[PDB]
Amino acid sequence: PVYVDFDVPADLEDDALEALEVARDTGAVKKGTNETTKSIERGSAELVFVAEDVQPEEIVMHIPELADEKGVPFIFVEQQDDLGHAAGLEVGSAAAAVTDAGAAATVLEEIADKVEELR
RNA sequence: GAAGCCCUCACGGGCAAUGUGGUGUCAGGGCUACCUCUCAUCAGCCGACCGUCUCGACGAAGUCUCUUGGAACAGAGCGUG
Ligand SMILES: [Mg+2]
Repeated sequence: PVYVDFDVPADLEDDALEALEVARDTGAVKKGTNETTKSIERGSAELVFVAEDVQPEEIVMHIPELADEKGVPFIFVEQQDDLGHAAGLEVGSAAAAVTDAGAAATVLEEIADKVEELR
């Protein structure tokens, strides 16, 4: 909400999550805000996911701007538990980072484009 | 970075990426490359002596003489541990 500056259409979110699932199987993904943060910092991040139902918002507030000054692309997900499930967790997750896609580097790269365009 | 914890005989359930658990805590630590090594620390097993306080068992040698007296545990005499 305070860290969310644009709205992601339901359909776009689906493609993104789908991509994430194939990312855990084919490529590599980091689950958890701390682990995600280090990707953006270490630059190993290609696409980071951030839930919008996070409370306290503090836990994620930094993701956006941090990602911006690191060139890393990021997309918003409405449900915290969907991102967790999509990441392959039995629990939810406030943030995830696709650290080098897998059999999705295409669809992924394009999701990043759609978002950049979503302003 | 799920390698973790709680309940339950089990099955099963619950917690946990908003981080369980590993590492680590100024002889600073981590990371990378090395040297040597462990006897530090931490976790868990076992598990007292002595002392002190109280309680209890066992535990030596006269119940002799005369006098006074209601009564000798007194006086005088003899004897014992
Ligand atoms: Mg520890």
